[PDB]
Amino acid sequence: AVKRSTRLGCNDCREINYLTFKNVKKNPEKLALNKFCSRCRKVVVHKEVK
Amino acid sequence: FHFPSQSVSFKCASCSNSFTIESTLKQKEITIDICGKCHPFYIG
Amino acid sequence: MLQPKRTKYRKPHNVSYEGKAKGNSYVAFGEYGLVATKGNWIDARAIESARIAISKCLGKTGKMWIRIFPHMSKTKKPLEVRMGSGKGNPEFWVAVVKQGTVMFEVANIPESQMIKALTRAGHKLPVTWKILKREE
Amino acid sequence: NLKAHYQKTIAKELQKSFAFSSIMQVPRLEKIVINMGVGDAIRDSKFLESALNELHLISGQKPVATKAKNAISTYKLRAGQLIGCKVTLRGERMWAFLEKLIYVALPRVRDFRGLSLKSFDGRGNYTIGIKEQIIFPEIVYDDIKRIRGFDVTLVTSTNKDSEALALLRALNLPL
Amino acid sequence: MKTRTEQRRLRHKRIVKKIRATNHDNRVVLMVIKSLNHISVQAWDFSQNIVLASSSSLALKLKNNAKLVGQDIADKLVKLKLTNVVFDTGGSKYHGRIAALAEAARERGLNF
RNA sequence: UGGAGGUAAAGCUACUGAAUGUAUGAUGGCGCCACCUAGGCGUACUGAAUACAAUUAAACUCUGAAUGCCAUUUAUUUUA
RNA sequence: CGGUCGCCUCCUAAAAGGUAACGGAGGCGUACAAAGGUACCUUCAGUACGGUUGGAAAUCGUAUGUAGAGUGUAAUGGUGUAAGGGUGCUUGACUGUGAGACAUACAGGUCGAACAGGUGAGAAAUCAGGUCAUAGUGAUCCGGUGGUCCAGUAUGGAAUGG
RNA sequence: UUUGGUGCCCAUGUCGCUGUGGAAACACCUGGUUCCAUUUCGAACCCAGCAGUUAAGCACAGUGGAGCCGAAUGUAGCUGCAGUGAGAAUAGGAAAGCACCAAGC
Ligand SMILES: [Mg+2]
Ligand SMILES: [Mg+2]
Ligand SMILES: [Mg+2]
Ligand SMILES: [Mg+2]
Ligand SMILES: [Mg+2]
Ligand SMILES: [Zn+2]
Repeated sequence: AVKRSTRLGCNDCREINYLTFKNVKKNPEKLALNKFCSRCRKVVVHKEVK
Repeated sequence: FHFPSQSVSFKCASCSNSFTIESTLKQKEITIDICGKCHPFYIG
Repeated sequence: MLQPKRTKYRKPHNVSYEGKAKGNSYVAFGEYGLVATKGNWIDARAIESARIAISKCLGKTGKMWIRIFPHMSKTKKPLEVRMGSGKGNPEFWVAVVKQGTVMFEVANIPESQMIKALTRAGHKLPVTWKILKREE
Repeated sequence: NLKAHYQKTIAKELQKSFAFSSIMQVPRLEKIVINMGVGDAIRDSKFLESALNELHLISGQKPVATKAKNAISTYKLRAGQLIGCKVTLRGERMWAFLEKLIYVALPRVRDFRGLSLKSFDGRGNYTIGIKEQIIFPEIVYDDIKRIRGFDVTLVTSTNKDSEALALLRALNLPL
Repeated sequence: MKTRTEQRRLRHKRIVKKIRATNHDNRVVLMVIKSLNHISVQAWDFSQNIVLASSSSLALKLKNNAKLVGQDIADKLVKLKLTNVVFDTGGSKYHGRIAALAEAARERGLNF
């Protein structure tokens, strides 16, 4: 297999909410989206977590 | 949004005439040797 | 030897000839034609033998039209081998001939000579032949 | 402006030349395009910028560069890597950049004798090719390391080519 | 190539296809047709394919800043107590005259 | 009674492969002269493309059933 | 000895669905922060005439053509104003759920109206719970990592568990 | 009833050829200074104006050219030798049809 997935975590409360897929070999940039966070109850910026 | 076009003139050198339409506006009323009524295929 | 230059799929389903001649029902180019009364498979080798018989007996005056063609291939498992474990290689091509297909037909040469040419042809083919003439 | 001469005389002239009784059955010149085909940008010779700048210089239209719609392995042009450039100029610009050729440029050609006997499409178009862009006045001696020509077209609003003959003759083109 | 009017009819077909596929309620669609000389409106009640009301410059008006074709049709529909429509720009763009019509239509008791 | 479907059969200038003939003949090959390159001559032949006639197909389809199937109506029967 | 061992598409498969063989052909063990979502605009490839570099074939305008083009990829199905190409804005490639069905031995898989929270695009209706669809993956145990309106072998903590 | 708009129908609705008409309307057209816009451009989108136009689009009459549709008989397959019935081929049709709305009628 290839372990291409990755995990997004909120920055205010630092939980590890979301899971997605990203191909490092092309876009080395760290993803920074903004999605719903269950603890914070609103759309917060999520950034990647190892 | 483009180069500063304008209504530039011209200057004939042999036909004793003139033209004025548009070009780069840094050289208004420019003279050229072979004029509008110069080339034999144009007249004759 | 008549043989398609190249085919898509090398090992197809065998075509049963038990019918009444879809297509090629009637003679279409010459005055006389050879018809079958029992459908069968005649390979390229038999078409070659029939063609050369007609040509040899036809002389340098007339024309012969072959209507059928060995479109379909056919396989043959190599000898002294158990069954299963694959499908055998293709060996020889064959033209399916339903009952009543005008397969050979001749032109531009006297009557009796054409009848004799056709009889000399149909003895190479397995199908029980018959003689038909063009309509009008 | 050359448009002045047209809207002053040509309508009546070609209306009487052919029995029409419809003031605008006369052919109307609709657009002019300019193309060069800058294919010496295999990967990056000067990346087309010289062509863009010079074509901007000649015409008030801002040039646009087309991307390849094909894939060709014979060269380094496959599925992208924009080549060439294109101007489609009209309005006052169409009439004026036209005469600016015929009254300035073509007398400055290497040899301007005659054409247009067989260059019609047969549906009301015409084309002119130039082997070098250095001839035209709206440029200085400095250019790209190579000097290329131009491809210009005259398309009108008629499909019968003899009408295009009539329109271009009424406008004093070198036949 | 195209005739600037068959093309507009095509854009209208696109829009009406989206509407006829999406309109789950029976909301009456409000079609506006823009002509170079003036403008007209008609309110097609789909699911029966009949027309409910209409308006135009030809209601003894002038050449179309004539949002008056909005107030009158708003009045005619609110007299039919529907007041929940969906707008249809024909093939036009929701801008200029069409916008001036639609805003007038909204501000007199419509809901769309 | 309404409906999905793409079989049997049929058909192939209605596409995909295969493929027969006659007419027009390109691509070419045999020669062939000039000319050293741009090329001409008739081609016993291979046949672009088209027309006319005629063909084949499990993995070909412009077309296309019957039986079978699904659900429903009506009559009768069975409490599975 | 050799070959194969799961998953996906066609044919065989007999016009519903299913249907075996060491039967006939082929693919996968993904790819894309845009090839997602939304508004707006736009719609083939090819051939013929016409044109400097430029050639069979680049590009340019013109017509012609009814798909032979495109559709990330195997085959099939579907799709020419679309589900294809370009642009602006974003991240719904959401959280918590789930009536009712499909196909199923079990496990599992698939589709999904509708409801609440808080969003994106848009004038608005509307659309959006990943892509045109079909593969792209592997139970349990054990152990580790992050959060915690759980317990803490008398009590308070902790270790250890949940 | 005719003109314009538009939905339903998907070619017996097309593709084309020859003519006729444009008061009201539909486009053309005239300008781009405004709102807005082009991979660039008032081409297009979008404004605001109708001097000229029946040329073109639009409509109407005629056109059996291609394309399209296609009866009956007979046949092939079927399902217990009768009913079922196609395909292809043919005579031949065919210059669309159904509604609602605004105008002058
Ligand atoms: Mg069959
Ligand atoms: Mg998409
Ligand atoms: Mg995709
Ligand atoms: Mg995908
Ligand atoms: Mg304790
Ligand atoms: Zn958070």
